[PDB]
Amino acid sequence: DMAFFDNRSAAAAGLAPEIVLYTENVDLETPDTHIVYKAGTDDSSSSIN
Amino acid sequence: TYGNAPVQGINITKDGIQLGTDTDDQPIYADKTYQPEPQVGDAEWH
Repeated sequence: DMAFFDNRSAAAAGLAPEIVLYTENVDLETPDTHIVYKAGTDDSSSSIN
Repeated sequence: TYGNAPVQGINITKDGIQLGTDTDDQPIYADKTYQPEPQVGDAEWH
């Protein structure tokens, strides 16, 4: 799905996309590396992660 | 002074940087003779 963005500082009356991101779920794997630091036990997508 | 201060604290008062907390819930300040340690810092870029 596409996600559109404008500057946080843009005028609300003249909003239009400056960036579009094509967002997707994929089958993400790490066949040959492992996590050596994360902040806690949670492995969900999150700001800290 | 010039440099950087890498050890993040819970707070800073006249007793120095608070590094932790008691089982009595009271602040634990750095022991100045060895804390804060120059080798320690935030563990991620974020």
